Amino acid sequence: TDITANVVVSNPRPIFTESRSFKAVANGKIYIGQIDTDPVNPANQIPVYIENEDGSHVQITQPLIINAAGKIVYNGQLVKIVTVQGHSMAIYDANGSQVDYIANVLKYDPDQYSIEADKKFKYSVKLSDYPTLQDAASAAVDGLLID
Amino acid sequence: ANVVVSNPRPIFTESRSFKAVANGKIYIGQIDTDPVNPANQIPVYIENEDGSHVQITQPLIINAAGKIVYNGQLVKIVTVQGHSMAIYDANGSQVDYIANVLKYDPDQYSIEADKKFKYSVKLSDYPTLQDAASAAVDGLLIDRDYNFY
Amino acid sequence: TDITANVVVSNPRPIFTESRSFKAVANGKIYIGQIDTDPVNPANQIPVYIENEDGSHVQITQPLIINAAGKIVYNGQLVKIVTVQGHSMAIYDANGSQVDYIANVLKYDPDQYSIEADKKFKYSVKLSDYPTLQDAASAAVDGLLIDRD
Amino acid sequence: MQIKTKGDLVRAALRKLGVASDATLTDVEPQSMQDAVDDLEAMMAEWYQDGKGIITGYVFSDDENPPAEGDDHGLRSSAVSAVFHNLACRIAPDYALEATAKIIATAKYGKELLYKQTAISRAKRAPYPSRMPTGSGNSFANLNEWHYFPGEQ
Amino acid sequence: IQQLPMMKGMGKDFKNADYIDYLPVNMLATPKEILNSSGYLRSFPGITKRYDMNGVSRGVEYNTAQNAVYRVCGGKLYKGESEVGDVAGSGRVSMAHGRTSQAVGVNGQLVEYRYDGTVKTVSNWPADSGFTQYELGSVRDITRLRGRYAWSKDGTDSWFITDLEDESHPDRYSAQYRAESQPDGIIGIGTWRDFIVCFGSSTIEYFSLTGATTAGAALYVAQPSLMVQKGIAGTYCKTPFADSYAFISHPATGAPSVYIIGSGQASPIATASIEKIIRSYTAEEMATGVMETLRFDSHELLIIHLPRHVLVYDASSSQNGPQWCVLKTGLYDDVYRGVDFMYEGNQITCGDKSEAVVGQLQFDISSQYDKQQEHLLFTPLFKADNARCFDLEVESSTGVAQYADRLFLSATTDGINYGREQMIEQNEPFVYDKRVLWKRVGRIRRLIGFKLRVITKSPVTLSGCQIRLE
Amino acid sequence: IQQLPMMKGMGKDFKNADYIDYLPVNMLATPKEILNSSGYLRSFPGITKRYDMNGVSRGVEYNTAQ
Amino acid sequence: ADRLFLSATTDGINYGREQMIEQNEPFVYDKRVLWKRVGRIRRLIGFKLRVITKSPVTLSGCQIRLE
Repeated sequence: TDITANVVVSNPRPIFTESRSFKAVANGKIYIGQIDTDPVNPANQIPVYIENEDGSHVQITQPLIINAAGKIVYNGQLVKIVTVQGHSMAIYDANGSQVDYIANVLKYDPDQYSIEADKKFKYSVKLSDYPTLQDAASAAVDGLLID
Repeated sequence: ANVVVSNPRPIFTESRSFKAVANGKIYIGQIDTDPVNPANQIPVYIENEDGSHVQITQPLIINAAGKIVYNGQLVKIVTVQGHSMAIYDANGSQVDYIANVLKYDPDQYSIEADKKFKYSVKLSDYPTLQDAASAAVDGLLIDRDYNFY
Repeated sequence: TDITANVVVSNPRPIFTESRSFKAVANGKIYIGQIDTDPVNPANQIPVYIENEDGSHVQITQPLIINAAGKIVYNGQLVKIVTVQGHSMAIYDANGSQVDYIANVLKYDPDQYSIEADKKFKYSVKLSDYPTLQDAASAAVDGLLIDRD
Repeated sequence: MQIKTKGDLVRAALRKLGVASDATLTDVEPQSMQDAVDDLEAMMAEWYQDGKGIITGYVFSDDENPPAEGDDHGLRSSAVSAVFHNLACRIAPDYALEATAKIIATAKYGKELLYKQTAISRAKRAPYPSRMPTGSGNSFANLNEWHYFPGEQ
Repeated sequence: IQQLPMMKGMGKDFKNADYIDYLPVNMLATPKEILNSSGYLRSFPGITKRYDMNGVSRGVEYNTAQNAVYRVCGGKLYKGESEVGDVAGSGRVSMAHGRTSQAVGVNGQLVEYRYDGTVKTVSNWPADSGFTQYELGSVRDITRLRGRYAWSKDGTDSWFITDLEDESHPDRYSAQYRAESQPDGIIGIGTWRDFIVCFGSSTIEYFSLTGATTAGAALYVAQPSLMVQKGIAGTYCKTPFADSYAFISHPATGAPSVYIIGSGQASPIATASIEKIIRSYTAEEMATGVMETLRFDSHELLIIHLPRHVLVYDASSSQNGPQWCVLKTGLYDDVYRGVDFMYEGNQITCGDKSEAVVGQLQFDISSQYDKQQEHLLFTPLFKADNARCFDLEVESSTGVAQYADRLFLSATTDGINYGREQMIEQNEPFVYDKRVLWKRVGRIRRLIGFKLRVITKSPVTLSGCQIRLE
Repeated sequence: IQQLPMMKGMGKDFKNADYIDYLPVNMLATPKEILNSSGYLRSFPGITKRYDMNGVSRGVEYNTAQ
Repeated sequence: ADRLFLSATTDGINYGREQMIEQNEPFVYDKRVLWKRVGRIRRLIGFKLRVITKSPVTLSGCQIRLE
């Protein structure tokens, strides 16, 4: 049959690996800054927030640690480290050697489409969904429709 | 010139080392629950390139590379509801646990949104005006400058 | 809660690995083509651009070259590749075999309900949730609704 | 050891030659890496001579696995300092470069150290000839009717 | 050991594969006979806010009768910091001071202000007086020779004159003059050494006054020995530069290009790549291009404010070929900020084009207002095969910074797109002696060219790039 | 290693055995101080149709008044 | 990928065989255009560089290893 498709199984954690080889950055640092600037100096850095399992954000210091696997570690493995706007990443290696520097990066967060949909669309409860008119008007907000 | 070219295939690795989780098992269970016990899981479905769907047993198998494999070929797995996934190694250890792959539940929220939003469609998404009006209800927008003929 | 925070910090350079084993594909060609077509045939290919620092997009030959690190490489140096979304992908081994073939990369998206939901509704920004008027006006498409704050 | 893979050997050779490293602005195209690793495989095949020649821990790639750069090499830690030096000496004619005398001396030293242990282990003395009597002092092999040595056989 | 010049860098464009050179972005060139090279490259001075005014700059002129700088600067006129009057109209205006009135000339009428405090407008003599009663029209540009003004009618060969005793009426008897070798409108008017230079669409003609001592008999007679035979592209594409005007050619001739007037002919000063940039604009867009002249230290600049380019010509540094430069504000491509430069007192006061503010140039800071700026330098393409470059050492002068700013360098193999960007610090706040170099650059296959991006808000000086080729 | 100029080429004609140089057809000459030589040769620009008119061209003049 | 025809004269009037070398590729910004063997020249030689395209043609600097 052809059932509706909603979500696909995927790995939600990113891995940072060495350039010119297939090794993982052991305990390097990732600096987040503005578009064409140098992320190292404090002036060019932008706020960075953790995204917990439940919707919440905790701000942390800009230099981000990496564990052996190549995933950002913090204390235990940290979730999605969502920032705002388009940043520039300057990944360093353990002994302060520059692995890669990139100017413009922008990747949107795929989770929590419910909030965006609530903030986006227009409310119209219609009439076909509800049996009677009074209960429909009870749950109607800023609009109503007839059969 | 919008999206960066990238590999969309899922690769599953260890948390404390650079390994491929050889011969691991992935369990797709119910939302915000423990998926190991057979009590609370949801059906999983293969989605071929053409679009067919096939039922699949709960213990999804991981190849030596770290990619999900069924029979002898790589596959793409799709579930209808929101799910919580737990990846285990060959020896039975836990690699990672995700309570919510997506924070919301697609099915119940889909029903609620169908109830509480206007069913109007736009022209931009649909190439031709007739095709747009065929599947449009309660309104239409005429977004782009459609050519007459 | 604290802020919108719509941008995730992730790997900015894609990694292509083997299917049967766990090693980066070395000197493996990549072909990009239209939806549900074979990118090997040059008639089905679409333009591929390198985005330099200046923002100028420069087109290059279709077969992209991977290095020993698993990343797309041009003349020995790493580059950022941007193309129009909706491209089939075919990754080929150096020997000439086929590693992976993806008919439509937009299908390998964790949330697919969003694609269907975006089509069948109109967008209306409410002044209630946004703090100030300018913020609501900037992100406003197709009318607004005037509420408190 | 940080030089686990064959690609690490190739990159070490290139760095020693000065062509390219991690701190260089221009880099080498992957087909040249493929050619260099093929040359490494050919050179290692020529020293083994199929068990008769220099013996070192080395595994030749299978072809069932596509990338020969990624798979690990069974080289012991002592042989690494010789193998990539010899590889860098051999790659020099591929470019217009010529190896510095220090690299040549290091390659000589490395090959000598590779073969010295096998040379010690293979220096064995042949048994007694067939027509060689055993004297009357053994008193046991002489009393067991086995008067003469068996032979090389 | 080889030395790489960076005053101008060659390259190619991906659109049609032609060799076009990359001008140094936002950095000037000065020949000074430095330690081991001949000349050093220094960043442009930074802007700092001085006063707050009504709107974006629209005109400027240094009044000589009163030692002060006049500028409309948007909605309403300003003298230095004081207001002294109101002006009407939006756009760009042409100013020409006088010894009794200022004169702004907005819209199509010669509005002239008075030092007394009144405003007057040029109009025909009253019919009751009994004078010749000309037919005036719309005005484009204004000038002043001796004790009288001079303006040009819009779209017509005629340019009028101003009476002596009353400077608000055309004249008593003789004020109608015309250009007229060839049928062409007077795009602009100007004065040069007692000659009223009339800039036509296709020709340039010189008028010299003669002693009339008669009622209405040819006060000005056209001199035909000094005709140039080339026009000007737009109304404001003219400046006093050196002893000539240095216009921009009109589309009526073969192609637009920068020039300089000689004795009786125009000598080009624009390289082919500059004319390629000029041709990128349509005819209508080019007509809105402003030109100026600025001189500080030994420099002599000629700045062209095209809609998307701020090309700058340095006359003193052009020992061997023209030396063009381009300025930009943002980290990405953007038009420069600051329209009108004028020397007031002992400082330079720059205008603005996107904010209602005026600012002054400062030499010890390289930031416009309080935002960092980008500086670029390009090395021309070299063809060396199988070589290996190791010690690329540029020579900077440091010690006037606020933070240890870093430098980005990269290399091209094809001359279009660049490789990885390496970060090297090139300045330290209070260290006067330091080395800026990179120890390994690696093999070059066919050809290579370098880049020296710097992002700072402190003065940047680089002089002499040398690489050990083998 | 010798460098061969291409801006103009010498030759001879078979009619009277005189030395006549061969002009480079359909490509221009530009001096620009290229990587290793001084000058590069670029082809003439190509024509593309813009308007359809009555017939063969017979005159042209850029009116300055309009 | 347009091709280039080159040929040589011994007497300066009539040309020899035409050799075909590609001189342009649609989206390759770095490539070499060269011929590896030209052979002995008896008394004198001159060359020719026929190109037939509908794309811009740029050539700058022809060099030969004389011995």
